[PDB]
Amino acid sequence: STSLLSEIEQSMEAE
Amino acid sequence: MELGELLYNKSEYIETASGNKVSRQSVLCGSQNIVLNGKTIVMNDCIIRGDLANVRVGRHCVVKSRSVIRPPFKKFSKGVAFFPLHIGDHVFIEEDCVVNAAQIGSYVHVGKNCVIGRRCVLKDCCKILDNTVLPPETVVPPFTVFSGCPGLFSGELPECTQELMIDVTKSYYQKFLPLTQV
Amino acid sequence: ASLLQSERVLYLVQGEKKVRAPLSQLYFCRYCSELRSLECVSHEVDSHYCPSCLENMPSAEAKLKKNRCANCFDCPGCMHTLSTRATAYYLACGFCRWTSRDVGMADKSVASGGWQEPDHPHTQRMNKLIEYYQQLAQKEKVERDRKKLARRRKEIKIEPAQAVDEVEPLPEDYYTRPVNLTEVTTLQQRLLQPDFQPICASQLYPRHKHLLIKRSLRCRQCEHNLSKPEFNPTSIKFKIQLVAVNYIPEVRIMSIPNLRYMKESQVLLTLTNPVENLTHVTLLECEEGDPDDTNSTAKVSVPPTELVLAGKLAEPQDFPDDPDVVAFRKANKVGVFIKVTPQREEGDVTVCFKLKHDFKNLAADPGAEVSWLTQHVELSLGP
Amino acid sequence: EKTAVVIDLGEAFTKCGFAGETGPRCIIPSVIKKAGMPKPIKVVQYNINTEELYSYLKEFIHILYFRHLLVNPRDRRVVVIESVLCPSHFRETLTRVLFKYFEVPSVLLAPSHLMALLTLGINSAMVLDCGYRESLVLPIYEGIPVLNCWGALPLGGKALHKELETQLLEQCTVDTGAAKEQSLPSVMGSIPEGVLEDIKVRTCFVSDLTRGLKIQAAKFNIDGNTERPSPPPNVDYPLDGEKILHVLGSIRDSVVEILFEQDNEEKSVATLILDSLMQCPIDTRKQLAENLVIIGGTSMLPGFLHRLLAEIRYLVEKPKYKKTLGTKTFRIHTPPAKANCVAWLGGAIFGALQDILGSRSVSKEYYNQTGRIPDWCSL
Ligand SMILES: Nc1ncnc2c1ncn2[C@@H]1O[C@H](COP(=O)(O)OP(=O)(O)OP(=O)(O)O)[C@@H](O)[C@H]1O
Ligand SMILES: [Mg+2]
Ligand SMILES: [Zn+2]
Ligand SMILES: [Zn+2]
Ligand SMILES: [Zn+2]
Repeated sequence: STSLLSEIEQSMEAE
Repeated sequence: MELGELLYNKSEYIETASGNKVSRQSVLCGSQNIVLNGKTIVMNDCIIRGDLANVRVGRHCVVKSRSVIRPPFKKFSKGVAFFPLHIGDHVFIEEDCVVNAAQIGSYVHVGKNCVIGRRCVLKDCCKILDNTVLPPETVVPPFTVFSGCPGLFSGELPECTQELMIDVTKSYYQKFLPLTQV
Repeated sequence: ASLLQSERVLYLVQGEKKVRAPLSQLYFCRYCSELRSLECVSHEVDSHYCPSCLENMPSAEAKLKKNRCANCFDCPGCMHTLSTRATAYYLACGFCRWTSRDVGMADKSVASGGWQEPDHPHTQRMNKLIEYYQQLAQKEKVERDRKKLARRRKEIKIEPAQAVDEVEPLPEDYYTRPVNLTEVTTLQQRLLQPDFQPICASQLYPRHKHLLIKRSLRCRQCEHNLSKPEFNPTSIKFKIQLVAVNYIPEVRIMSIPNLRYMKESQVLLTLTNPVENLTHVTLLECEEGDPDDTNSTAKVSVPPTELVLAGKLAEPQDFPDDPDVVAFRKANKVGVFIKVTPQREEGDVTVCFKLKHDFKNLAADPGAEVSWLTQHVELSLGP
Repeated sequence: EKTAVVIDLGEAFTKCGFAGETGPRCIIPSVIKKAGMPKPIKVVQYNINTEELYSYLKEFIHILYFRHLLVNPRDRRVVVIESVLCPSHFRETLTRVLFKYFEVPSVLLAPSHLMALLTLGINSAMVLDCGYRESLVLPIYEGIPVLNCWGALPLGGKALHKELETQLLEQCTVDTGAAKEQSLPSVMGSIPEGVLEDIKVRTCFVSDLTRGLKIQAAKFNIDGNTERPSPPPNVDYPLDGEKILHVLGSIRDSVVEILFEQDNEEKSVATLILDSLMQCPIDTRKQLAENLVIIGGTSMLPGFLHRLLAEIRYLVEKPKYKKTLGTKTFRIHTPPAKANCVAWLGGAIFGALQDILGSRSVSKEYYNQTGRIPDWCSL
């Protein structure tokens, strides 16, 4: 599963 | 009555790959351990305490502001540890809520200003009216309202809760669009 | 359920009793095209299950155990499931800290089965009385059939109860003693134990958890089940589903403009079947349906519109633009404007109008599809 | 044959259960919680339009049949315990609800007093029912209720609650707790019925005969000098959390004296039995005097029976009753069930009599054919 930390890191990468 | 508009400023929210819209002001703890299945809304000042155990949350659920998701503590005979918390898909948690439930099923609606005792088990399609306290080890059966202080079974939900609730949560997500940056 | 105010939109249900209720609370019999209400339908008990431990109980066991769970106990101070705790076990409540030690029940070595209810003191005399009256009833019955036939053409004794010459007096302790309200019991918890209503809290022993039931609904006109829950109490699927929302197109209100003697409210007519047509031409006619609560008027200019649903175009979509009529059209969704005349009465703007649609009965069914149903809908604007 | 259910409707409480049982399975306030209204509505209301009563009874009986009794209504017979001289319209509305809607096989409209007699095993006694609305005395002699010698007074639980509310509002001393630790009389306009009922059942008690008479005399206090008995200590009843109503000691024993006060009319709870007895046939008196049965929730108050018997023996010596009922030995019965549900226990004993219960009860076929429920009024 994709942990919420990974999603936050990906969102930071997108910014 | 359709779900009214509820706009948010895009600056203080994070939209994720899976579609979770988690507020910046939300107090995420142990975020490596938290799991959101997508399309989730975590509002401001939400204290999700994933630093104690696995707090997994299903799709399209709504966690309104000032709500704390803290996994419960169970004292078993062999020792002590913290039970992981599981929440099913399409759960509508109103603001100022306190959740210590071991398991919350799908299609559940917790009323505003509610406290759920330690290790409670909420089965699918159950409602908790506002200003209600569920003491620990309280099991809410499906299709029942648990209201009062303490929460006692005081009614049954209509037949089409599985359909009405999945409509309501989807409408809430679809109407939670960001503010116009004019 | 309550997140969207279902009470705002009230469908009327035809029958002996005229009842307005939200669409979610109505059931749509398919054999009788008229939808049926919760008051009109007949309820039956399908199964018994303990709410605390979700264990299904057969009806014979429910009668034998007096509709009570074998294991769970309800706290007497507050109706909450008592929890067994080990030091060698005792019941303790979660909300209030009422322990089994308060009333004085000795700790049971076994976990669950040790705890039991006291026996009623007057059960023996009850059995003696019921046996005596049973044999007397037998004699009366035999006399009755003897008399009937005439028209057409050992023993058990009970000692009478002895009247007490002097009833026990009020103890002098009642005078000159403060009343500790913790010791005495409120009438609700006192009457929770009707067999021996204990005035003192220390003599209020706990009771087993009352069972709940699952309800099967049966249409009264035709004895056909509208809804049948499944065996497993935790299961969510239903064996038979004929809820109204699954068949009738649901009407909701989207826009709520001000009621200053002028407005134009937008309302959506969502379809639930794969394909259908809707035409809300009717506006209650004149004195049709008895719109008692109506306190406004809606034009409801209604060109019929075809709707569909999918679990996931010019002539279907773009040619019927309907700019003044059809506001927005999404999947299984169509918005329509109606010009309310608010503030006719003092307040609480309520508008009544008739919505017409087509239902596929599938009795055999082109004739079934050709049949048109009409439902009286009362919307209540905020005012 | 399936066991017949038993229902005893009352203003204060409804007792429900199954026949051939040691006691009622359910006993609840006779109210229905309609959505939107905070304080629930009384189910059993007299002198109201029949549609509203029909809806109320429908909802309440549905609650009884699908929340407390876990069984279908169609399968099992019904034994409805209704007091004698119950209002007619309420009775036919109740039977119409039972038949037209629930389609029960048959309902037996048994009288409460005769059923209460059945529990003891005797076949003759003077049954006094101290109900919520009113106290009612009826003599039964060999299974024949003597309606001619009935008696009734409005000294049930309702009058007692009203007297308690009046006395509390007069001598009100409540500590609001928000800068009002001192006495703050009548901070609330009216006390709810539940609080009055709890105060009455928990604190108040019936004093001895001599103490009660001294209290009644000292109420006038005509040329009296501290003739009242010393009262019990005050009790601080909590209201609403913070509020603390200091229920005075005097109220706790003076509120219930309205039942036993004569007031220049010779009408009280005790005098009611004597008035009914003096009207009875000459031969029936002794067997009715030696067999007294007391039922009803008000009779369960502590010290009520002792005061009642003492007042009976005291009023017997008065000149009105001295000639007739002077040399009589009154004796109270002690039925197996608590006085709340003695009538229900009688109905439950009658319910298991399967053979007669079919003939005595009114079949739904008969009701559909006629629509007229039997009653002791002229047909
Ligand atoms: N255990 C109890 N101890 C003392 N008082 C009680 C008790 N239970 C009920 N009461 C009081 O008795 C009265 C109710 O009496 P009861 O239950 O016999 O009446 P009912 O059947 O509801 O009414 P009615 O016979 O007039 O239709 C109320 O004042 C209630 O407060
Ligand atoms: Mg009574
Ligand atoms: Zn159980
Ligand atoms: Zn408790
Ligand atoms: Zn039908």
